[PDB]
Amino acid sequence: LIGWVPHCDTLHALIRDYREKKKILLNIEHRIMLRMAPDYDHLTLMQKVEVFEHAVNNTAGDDLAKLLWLKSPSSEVWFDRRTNYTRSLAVMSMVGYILGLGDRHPSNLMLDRLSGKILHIDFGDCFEVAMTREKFPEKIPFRLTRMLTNAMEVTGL
Amino acid sequence: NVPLDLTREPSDNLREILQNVARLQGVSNMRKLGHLNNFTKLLCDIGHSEEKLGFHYEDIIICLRLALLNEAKEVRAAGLRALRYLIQDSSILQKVLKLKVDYLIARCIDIQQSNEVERTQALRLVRKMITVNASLFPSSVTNSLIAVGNDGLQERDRMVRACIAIICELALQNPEVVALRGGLNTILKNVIDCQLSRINEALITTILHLLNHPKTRQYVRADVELERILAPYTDFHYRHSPDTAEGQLKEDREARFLASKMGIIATFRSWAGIINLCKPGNSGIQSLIGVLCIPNMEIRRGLLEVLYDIFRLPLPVVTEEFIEALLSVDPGRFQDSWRLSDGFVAAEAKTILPHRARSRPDLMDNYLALILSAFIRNGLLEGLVEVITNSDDHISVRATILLGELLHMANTILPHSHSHHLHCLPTLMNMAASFDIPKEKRLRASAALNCLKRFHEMKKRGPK
Amino acid sequence: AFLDNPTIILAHIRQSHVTSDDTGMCEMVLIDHDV
Amino acid sequence: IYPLTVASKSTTTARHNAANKILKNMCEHSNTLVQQAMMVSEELIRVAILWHEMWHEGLEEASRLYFGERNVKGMFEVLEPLHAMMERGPQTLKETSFNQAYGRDLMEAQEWCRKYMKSGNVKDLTQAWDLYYHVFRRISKQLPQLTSLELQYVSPKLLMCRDLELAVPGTYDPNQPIIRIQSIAPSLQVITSKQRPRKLTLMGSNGHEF
Amino acid sequence: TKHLRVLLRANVEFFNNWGIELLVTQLHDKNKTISSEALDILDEACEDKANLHALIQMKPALSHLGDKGLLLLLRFLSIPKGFSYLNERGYVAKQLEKWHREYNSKYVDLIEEQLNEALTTYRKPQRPHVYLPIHLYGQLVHHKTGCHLLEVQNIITELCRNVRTPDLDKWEEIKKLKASLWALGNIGSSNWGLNLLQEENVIPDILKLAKQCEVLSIRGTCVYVLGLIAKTKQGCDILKCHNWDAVRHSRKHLWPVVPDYIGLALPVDINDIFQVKDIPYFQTKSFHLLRQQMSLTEIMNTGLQEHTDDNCLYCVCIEILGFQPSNQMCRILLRKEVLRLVINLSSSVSTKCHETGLLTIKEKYPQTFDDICLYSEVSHLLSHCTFRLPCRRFIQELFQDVQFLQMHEEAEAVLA
Ligand SMILES: [Zn+2]
Repeated sequence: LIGWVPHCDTLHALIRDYREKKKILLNIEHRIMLRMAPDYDHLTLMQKVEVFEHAVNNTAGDDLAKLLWLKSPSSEVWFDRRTNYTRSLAVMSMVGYILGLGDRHPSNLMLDRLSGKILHIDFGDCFEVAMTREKFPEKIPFRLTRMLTNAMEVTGL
Repeated sequence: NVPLDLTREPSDNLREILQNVARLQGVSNMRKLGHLNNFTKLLCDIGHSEEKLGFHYEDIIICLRLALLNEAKEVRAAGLRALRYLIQDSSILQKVLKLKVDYLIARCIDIQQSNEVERTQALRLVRKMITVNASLFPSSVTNSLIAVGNDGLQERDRMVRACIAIICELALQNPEVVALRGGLNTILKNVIDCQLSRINEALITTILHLLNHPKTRQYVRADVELERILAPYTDFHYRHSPDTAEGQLKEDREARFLASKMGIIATFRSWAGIINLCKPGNSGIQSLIGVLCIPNMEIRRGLLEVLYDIFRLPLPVVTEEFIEALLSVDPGRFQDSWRLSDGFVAAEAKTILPHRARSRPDLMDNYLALILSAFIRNGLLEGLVEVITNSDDHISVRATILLGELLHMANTILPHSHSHHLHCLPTLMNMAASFDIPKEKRLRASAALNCLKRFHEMKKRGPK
Repeated sequence: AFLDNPTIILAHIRQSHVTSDDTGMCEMVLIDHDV
Repeated sequence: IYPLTVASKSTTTARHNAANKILKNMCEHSNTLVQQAMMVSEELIRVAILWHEMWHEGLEEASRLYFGERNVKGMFEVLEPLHAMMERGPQTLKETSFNQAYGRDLMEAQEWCRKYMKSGNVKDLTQAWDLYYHVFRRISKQLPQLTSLELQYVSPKLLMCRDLELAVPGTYDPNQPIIRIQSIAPSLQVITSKQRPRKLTLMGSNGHEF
Repeated sequence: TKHLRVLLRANVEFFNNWGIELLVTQLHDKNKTISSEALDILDEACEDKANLHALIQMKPALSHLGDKGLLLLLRFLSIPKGFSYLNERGYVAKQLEKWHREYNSKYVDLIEEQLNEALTTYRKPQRPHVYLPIHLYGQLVHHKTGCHLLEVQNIITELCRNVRTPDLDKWEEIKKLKASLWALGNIGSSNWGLNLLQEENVIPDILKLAKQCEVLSIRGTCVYVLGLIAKTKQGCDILKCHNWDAVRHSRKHLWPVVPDYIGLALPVDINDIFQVKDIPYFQTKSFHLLRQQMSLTEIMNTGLQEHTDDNCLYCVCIEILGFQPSNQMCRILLRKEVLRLVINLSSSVSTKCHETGLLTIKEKYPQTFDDICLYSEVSHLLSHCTFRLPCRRFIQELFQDVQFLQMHEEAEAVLA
């Protein structure tokens, strides 16, 4: 029996609403990679970088950055929410690193609407389990992508 | 072919039984087909014997065995016809079964090679094996008939309703073999997807017969065989077939509701079904009444139609006002047989003026009294009250009339003792006098009694 | 109802199927000659 | 009261006996509290996974064991608790409905498994899997259709509480006056997912919905 | 003719002196349907004593009609003036013999036919009315003189012993029990018929048979015949002692009021009849392993398991007929592979994989499906197991194009 957190929506559905409103396909970056190389899942390490690097340069990743501003009634509220978001993502990144958290896909990452905080759910894969699995082993301490790092502030991380 | 009919019977026998093997050389199938018909004509003249028809029975079966292995559907069909004329008594049947001929009879049942004339001759022979001795029916033929009936609708088989009618006939003289092969399960599943009234009556009667006599009830399970027909109404998401097209899914639900309704009515009209559906312990009737109180809208409308048909009450018209639904139930409403073209007055006066019988027992009132008492004891009256005060505006009107008819049906047919916990409406009155309960509900019950009040006046006037 | 003995049940089975079958098979396979 | 009920419901005998000893001691000073806990615990676990939910998960795992691991002794033990819960009788309309639609096939398929334990013929086991797979296909076609549940259909004992002295789960501290369960909403919604979680809404003693 | 019923139900003045004589001339019409309708509306008219007295004084000829006419002639015995006219040419003594041998049991068929016509959708070749047909034993007890004859012939002793000792095994001796329950219930529909029926203490026997009877059809018949006993105030008191209630009002007033009776009676508790004793269910009383570690080609780099000399198409003919033994390690490892795929096809878990594995054998080795011994083994397995119909047609059709030369050679020789 898990308690229900109010005023929170998952990151994946948050981006989905913004893209569909702007007549933007959900998986434009994914369609580009398959168009350039249909056998993406079988490419070697060096070839996957070429396809991946090409996709991130042909699409500007700022969906989350603009999303948080159109949902702010004023500019004073917008700045306050951004400060909480930046220093709430940093706390869970370092704490999650020690615990060994993995499988942090967008459906398991939730953002608070009223405070801008970051909430993590589904603590199933812990203690470096996902890194040592034979099926698609992830080799990153935590989730820090171009979409998240482009929304905390203009100067970077 | 030239019918000899001149030489001795053994001499006429020798030819066709030599051109039935033929070593698959030097003989055409057309000659074999015409030679087989010679055997049938010959067997009609000389009676079944081993002293006048040359060889013994066991020798004749051997050569006839190499007639069902042919590649021509016309030859195989004529070969089966010969056996039907040869099997007369149990002595021959046990001789035809020892040679394992049943491995080939069941072969012709399921080949599906545009041979509907060959399959009829195979099924017509099975009906003879049942008649001669039903206690020696092979298990090889039985397993073929179950398969063609169990999964014979998705493949568009046209001899599907002709094989179920053979299982039922066999299930009356030899339930032992049918029960092992799951043949009593097939009949239960067929009535679910068979929406023909006359056929649906016949199938359910066969199973209820097995639950009638005390030495046959051992072949039917307790609370899972017969109560399967109640699944479409008790289960809110019923899937009868694991593989079906999703296009007609909505139409499939309506088809199941109609077919299941004809089975529930068909099991409440037999003495072996009333006592089995109204057992003192957990029973199907308590599940059928208990599901009526759940605030569902698709099930509630379906169950009300079943209740009307069980008591054989006239159905009102769909509406949201009580007056419109009351004028459509009066016994004096116009009918189409009252015109000048049809019976002018004699047809009309039959249903208006009362019968001149005040002492003759009405044997149908006795049946309706027992059914009504069974539902009242289980809690039908309390279930209907919940429906009236907690449903849609067009469902409550259909339930208010049913309550009115049942109360009128019960103050003239039920005895004195059963009428003491009847005409008091404890649940209804308490709701309509309490101010604590939500105001909206209070007047729904109060208006319901007001609407039900006018029902008595319509019965008070009578037909006019 | 009193559909109890097999004498009337067999008559009910082989009459409803013949009369109410759309395909022309039950009238051909349920011939009374085979008894 | 919450951790003890979990321990008292464990399969292990050592945990089951030891947990019950503490519970009966608590019955001395506070007997009505523990009885409400068992009733609430037994009903919430019933609502969480239904009879057709248990069979769908058990059959899928059992099929993998028999055809992927070729283990027979491991397949029977998976389906034994599932078949044991059907002999105690349905306690609700939903369980009664399941026992009617799928009851005959499951009960007969158990018998074909009791003949394989003795005869040892492989055909008996194969004939038993013809009924398990037939039922498994029918259940799989109606799981997506499950989108809402009525308390009267699944568990009538929950909407007839109307008062409880047991606190709302997950909220208890010694320095704050306590909140108790007043009532449970008569309808709960199922979230469409692979696990199909439910949204159960309680009613606090101070008029706050949880 | 159909319009003479509206003149009957409307209480036309003096209908009993000009209407009855107009229904007797209509009785001799040429069309059978017209005459058969004149019998229906005359049976309805007979329920008034003034009308019934009119018919007796007219003495019409109803013998030339069928069973419908016979039943209308049996109502004459209920009137003292009509009994003396019939029991004067020696007629009731002929009916008593003729109502005991032949069609005392046929009265059950008449009862069952109307019920099956009312609500069965049977149609032997809107709420209806099902009225109890006239019974000779039930009309002879209206007066003392008629009741006296039914006692000297001593039929009650024969009927009573048939109820206390029922044999509910044969389907033909059960109908004799129904033929006696329907005859005992008609003798109890009158006060003068209850005097000689309660002296043998038979009502408690029927009540026991109405709650503990193995055949549920008899348990429903006793419900109907107990209603006929409740047609009098004296009969409703007996049923009340045994916890059975009844309706104590006629039908002429459909609005009963607290202070001849219609025949209806129900137990005080309806669950006193629906109890049935439980009866237990009748069911209550290798290469397969090795192949999964290797391949078909690896192994290559008697096989019939359940093949005994009674369930084979060819081997069974060695002794009875006089056949010759069949003739012939590369072919012994293919029989196992063909069979083990058949069993795996009986679960339908992965049908496509098993069908593919069976088509390859018929391609690489098309002569392995050319032995009758394998066909018998496969056919014997197709009976015990359960296969789906599409999978059943896949088998038994792989063997279509075979010669089976061994049978033909031996069959030709033995017959010649
Ligand atoms: Zn052999």
